[PDB]
Amino acid sequence: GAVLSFHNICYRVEKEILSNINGIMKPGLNAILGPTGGGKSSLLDVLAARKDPSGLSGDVLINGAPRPANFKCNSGYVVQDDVVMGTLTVRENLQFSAALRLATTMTNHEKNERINRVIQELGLDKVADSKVGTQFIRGVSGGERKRTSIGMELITDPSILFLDEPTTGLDSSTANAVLLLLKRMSKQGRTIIFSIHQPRYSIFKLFDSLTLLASGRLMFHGPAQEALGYFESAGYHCEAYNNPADFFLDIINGDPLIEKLAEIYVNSSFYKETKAELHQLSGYTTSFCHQLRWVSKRSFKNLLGNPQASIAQIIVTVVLGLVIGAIYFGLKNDSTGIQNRAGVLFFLTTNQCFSSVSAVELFVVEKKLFIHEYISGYYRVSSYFLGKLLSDLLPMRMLPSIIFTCIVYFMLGLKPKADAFFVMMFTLMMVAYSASSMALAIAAGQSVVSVATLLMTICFVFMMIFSGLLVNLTTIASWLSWLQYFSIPRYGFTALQHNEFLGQNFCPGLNATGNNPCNYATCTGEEYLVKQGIDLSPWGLWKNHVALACMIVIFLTIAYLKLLFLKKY
Amino acid sequence: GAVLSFHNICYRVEKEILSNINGIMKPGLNAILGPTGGGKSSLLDVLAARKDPSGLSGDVLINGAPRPANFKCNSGYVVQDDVVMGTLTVRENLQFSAALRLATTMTNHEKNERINRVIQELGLDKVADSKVGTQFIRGVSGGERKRTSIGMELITDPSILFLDEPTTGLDSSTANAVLLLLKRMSKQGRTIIFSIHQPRYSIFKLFDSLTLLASGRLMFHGPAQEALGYFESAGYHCEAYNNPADFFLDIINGDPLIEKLAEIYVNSSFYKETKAELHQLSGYTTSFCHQLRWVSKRSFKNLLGNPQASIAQIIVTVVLGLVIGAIYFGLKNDSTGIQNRAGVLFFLTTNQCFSSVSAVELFVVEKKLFIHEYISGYYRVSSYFLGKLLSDLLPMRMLPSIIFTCIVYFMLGLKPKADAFFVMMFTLMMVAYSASSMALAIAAGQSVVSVATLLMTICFVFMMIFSGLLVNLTTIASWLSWLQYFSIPRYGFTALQHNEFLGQNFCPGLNATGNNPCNYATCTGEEYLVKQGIDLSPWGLWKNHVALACMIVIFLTIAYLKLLFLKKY
Ligand SMILES: COc1cc2c(cc1OC)CN(CCc1ccc(NC(=O)c3cc(OC)c(OC)cc3NC(=O)c3cnc4ccccc4c3)cc1)CC2
Ligand SMILES: Nc1ncnc2c1ncn2[C@@H]1O[C@H](COP(=O)(O)OP(=O)(O)OP(=O)(O)O)[C@@H](O)[C@H]1O
Ligand SMILES: Nc1ncnc2c1ncn2[C@@H]1O[C@H](COP(=O)(O)OP(=O)(O)OP(=O)(O)O)[C@@H](O)[C@H]1O
Ligand SMILES: CC(C)CCC[C@@H](C)[C@H]1CC[C@H]2[C@@H]3CC=C4C[C@@H](O)CC[C@]4(C)[C@H]3CC[C@]12C
Ligand SMILES: CC(C)CCC[C@@H](C)[C@H]1CC[C@H]2[C@@H]3CC=C4C[C@@H](O)CC[C@]4(C)[C@H]3CC[C@]12C
Repeated sequence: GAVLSFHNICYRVEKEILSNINGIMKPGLNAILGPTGGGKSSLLDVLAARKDPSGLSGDVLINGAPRPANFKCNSGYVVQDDVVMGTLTVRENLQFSAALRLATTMTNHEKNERINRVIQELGLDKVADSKVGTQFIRGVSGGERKRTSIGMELITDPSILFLDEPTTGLDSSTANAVLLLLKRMSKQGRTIIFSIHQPRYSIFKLFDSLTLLASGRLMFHGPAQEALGYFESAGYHCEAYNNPADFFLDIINGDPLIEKLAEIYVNSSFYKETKAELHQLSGYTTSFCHQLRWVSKRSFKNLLGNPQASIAQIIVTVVLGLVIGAIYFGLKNDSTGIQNRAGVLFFLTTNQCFSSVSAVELFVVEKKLFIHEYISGYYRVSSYFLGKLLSDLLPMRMLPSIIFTCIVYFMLGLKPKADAFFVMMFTLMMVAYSASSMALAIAAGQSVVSVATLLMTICFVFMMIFSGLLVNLTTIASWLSWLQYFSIPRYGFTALQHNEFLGQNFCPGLNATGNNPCNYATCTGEEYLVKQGIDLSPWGLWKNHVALACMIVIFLTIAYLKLLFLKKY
Repeated sequence: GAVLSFHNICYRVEKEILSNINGIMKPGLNAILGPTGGGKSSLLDVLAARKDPSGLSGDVLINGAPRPANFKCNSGYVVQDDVVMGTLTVRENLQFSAALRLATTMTNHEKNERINRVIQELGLDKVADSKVGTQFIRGVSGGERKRTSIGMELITDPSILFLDEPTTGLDSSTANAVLLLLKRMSKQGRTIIFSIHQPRYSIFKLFDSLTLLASGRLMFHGPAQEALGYFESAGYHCEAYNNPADFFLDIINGDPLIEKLAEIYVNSSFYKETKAELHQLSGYTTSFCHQLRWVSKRSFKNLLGNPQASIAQIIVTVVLGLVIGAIYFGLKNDSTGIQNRAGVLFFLTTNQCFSSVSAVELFVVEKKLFIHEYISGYYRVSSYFLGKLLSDLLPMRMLPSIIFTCIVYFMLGLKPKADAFFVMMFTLMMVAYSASSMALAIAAGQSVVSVATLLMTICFVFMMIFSGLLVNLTTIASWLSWLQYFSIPRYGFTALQHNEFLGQNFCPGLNATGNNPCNYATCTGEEYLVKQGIDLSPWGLWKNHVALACMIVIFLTIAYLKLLFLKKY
């Protein structure tokens, strides 16, 4: 089997969370234990290479050789809080893990067989076709979600398996079942390493090695059955009916003292034996397209499975379209035509911009999962980015524009030509994409959403002021005019105006015989446009669209760089 | 001491969470134990009268007499999740509790002495002058927050003290310290009643009575020390090094069975003895002004202590004011004057309306605390409502209007008279108050905020469309025009227009010699107003303000009725 032998570890983050730690984790159900403040999860990550190598200051050595570069890929790790996708079926999650982790050369049949074997081992065949739990509804119980995570890691038939708090939040019976399962797995020769919180003695009866850590020091390392003898030799005695694990924790808590216990251990025989043994010992798979395909499939399944956001979006869009069609129904080429036309176009543009502050949740929600799967070697960050965009951002931002136009354009009696119709659709879509892209660039690489939302709203108000309606941009001062070139709504609104007002007459019965509209009348659309600053040449419309495209590219690239320079360790 | 003797309890919510429960809770450290699904907190609330009496179907009797009407006031209850105010100092929270609970007749000196005694008993004198923990920063540790809650309840020197999960989320040492404190309190003759989750044997060694509940049935009731003997007599045996509490939970879990255990208990000697004993036994302070003063003081201290919301509000308001002053600087009486003036007024109005969707959090956040203190008899709901409004809603909604006007009115070159200036200020304030009041009426009596926020935004968009700028209300159809009378921004915007445009000329160099402005020019403000539907008489402005006031009153009354008919039990 595998023999993971740490030695003289010291990790500096210059607070030193772990001071001096040596041991050997032979095959079996090895364990790590101690108070919450003690560096147990930290040590676990150190052994699994999930922590920045800079602070590390010791020699980790497996089976007599230094850790291979591909270690994380050939050794599983199970996070504390399950990251499985509730909106998917158990077998679907295992299938995703199998498809990306296992080699491409293998056939789909072999991978399906392996998945069946794993489900059989973990006893999940009952729920192999059930939802894993949206947490709005729970297709499976907590224990089965945990077993599913363990299965995802087990797909590649790992030799070394790390776990963090495998029994936390579970009921006593569920925890016992999980740990008995781990004991069965270890009997096969698989080295299991894990951390726990105040285990029961039925659980503690099953261990093969113990590692007790407090304030970053090694109180004990050796066979669990003999830990009680060691402490009793130290003088501390355990009354019956008291769980020995709690007894160790009491001894640590003093119910300073901790350094005294460390000194005792260094004087111990176990330490000498372990040190002698240590000195004796010292003596991507897949292509880009495949990753993109699979992550996009998973994202779309989640998108469908969670109907709240999508369905609410479509319904609100339709209702707004119908209401606006009723209110602005039958626009007239009279004194009030200009007001209503500009108003509706402004409203549509702002609705597209302000309805995209819900894109912050795209990457904020799935930060932990992305980090875990990137470290574990599932996929690159490029494939995650493009697949997630192509599955979530593209369709649900393209739809509202189509709904709005199809509903309003004919109820409102806007221009009857088709070239104008599709320009309206394209312009609204580009506004939505650019706004959502900006939201991504602002929200990417963040775990808190509120700050991002506030920032987006503030930015959008300051953009809205510089839209043509409220301010008459020709009037703004020169030292402030240049900010108008940073506004998405300005480009969209200007394009829509240039599409609609051109070739419209708003002075009925002028008769042009006196030929005097007083020069204060705004009797034509061209005149209104030039008075608002717009350009009547065909270049104006297309330059607005061009600017929107450039903003899209800029913001998406920023988001990618923010993900690629995120702290993943 | 006190002797709380329940008997033949049965509670129906017609799922019957509690089936049949009898016992006697003599003075000391009585306890309630069992699985999470078991009705332990439910039984606790039943005994403390925190549950609707309708479902209850048994006789609760204290010291031989039925529960007095003023029981909740003379018996403390400690909620699971601490409700203390982080933004206050420990002694301040205890002072608030002392001021409202203790009688008015007492002097302040006596109440201060009592507070000092309580702090001395609980050993909080060290942190008597420290912040209780915003959870952005923690002035005190979790154990001290818990001790503070217990002190708030202890102020009135209660005879009967109920607790719920006093050790959940605490560390082992902290939990032991808390329970040892409770043991010290009980040694003085105070009946303590509480519920716990998987206690340690060091804790379990301290009890005086035990009540084991599973699936709403009484597995055991008697001395804790003898529970192990009872179960061993039943046949189930406990291996050493196993916590007896976990042993009982295992027996319940089967590691149906539960009904079998209930049958055993009914056959037991303890049940017969308890039944015989039971049959033998059966054989506002303060004035309104005081409550208002104290709750308002606490609310203002919290408002100051948490600077995020307030300071961000002021800063954003100032920045917007300066930006708008720069952009619209020097309004001119030319063709573009009308556009810019209407735009800025519309923007200010909408900013006041849309910045008030942050008032939903006023009562949403503090629902649990309000319910707890109302049941416990601290204050009426009227005083809470008025004090909370008078402390939070009034000043922070009045300030932005003043900032906006003082900043913009002179940079923009609006009307130079003062009567107009103060009308602008008053109108903006009333808009803010009415909008916040509507948000309260929508959010009061809710624990989820997101739905309220979405509703508020939707309402405000539909209000905005019917503002005069985008739609030319004179044009809307008759069967839809009547909705314009439900819009706050319409009233505010109309009032501002009527204040500004009156007596303004927007056609420079007309010379009035030809006297022909083409009738399409809008050469005067009065003409613009009449074309938009407004009335030039003085009544229009004041009727808009009147409507806003009526909306304020309506919505506030609705909020009060929603709080007064909330489910507090
Ligand atoms: C610290 O400082 C501040 C903090 C906060 C606020 C204000 C502050 O300081 C002031 C107010 N927060 C409100 C959060 C929020 C989010 C989304 C919306 N929903 C739309 O905004 C909208 C949606 C449309 O369709 C869905 C639409 O279609 C036409 C037009 C829309 N909005 C406008 O037109 C408009 C105009 N002015 C505004 C001024 C301030 C805030 C929002 C404004 C919105 C509204 C409010 C919360 C925190
Ligand atoms: N990246 C980091 N930066 C600063 N301090 C850290 C970092 N990682 C760990 N620490 C410190 O190391 C100590 C050990 O924390 P540890 O990881 O053991 O938490 P834990 O509660 O034991 O984990 P678990 O959630 O499994 O119980 C903590 O006091 C923590 O402040
Ligand atoms: N108001 C209510 N309406 C419907 N069911 C209720 C209500 N109150 C309690 N119950 C039911 O009673 C059962 C007992 O819940 P209980 O109050 O014991 O929760 P608990 O987890 O034991 O409390 P704690 O948070 O202290 O652990 C639950 O199954 C719950 O569904
Ligand atoms: C880092 C962030 C702010 C990106 C900001 C990029 C903005 C300011 C840039 C991106 C592309 C740019 C546009 C590219 C093309 C043209 C056509 C030209 O004849 C007028 C300016 C105009 C319309 C530019 C305005 C400024 C612009 C929109
Ligand atoms: C229950 C909720 C919706 C409260 C809604 C109340 C609204 C619709 C009511 C409250 C007071 C009312 C106003 C009372 C007085 C006047 C003066 C009158 O010459 C024109 C109508 C006008 C301006 C009313 C319009 C409708 C109004 C604003």
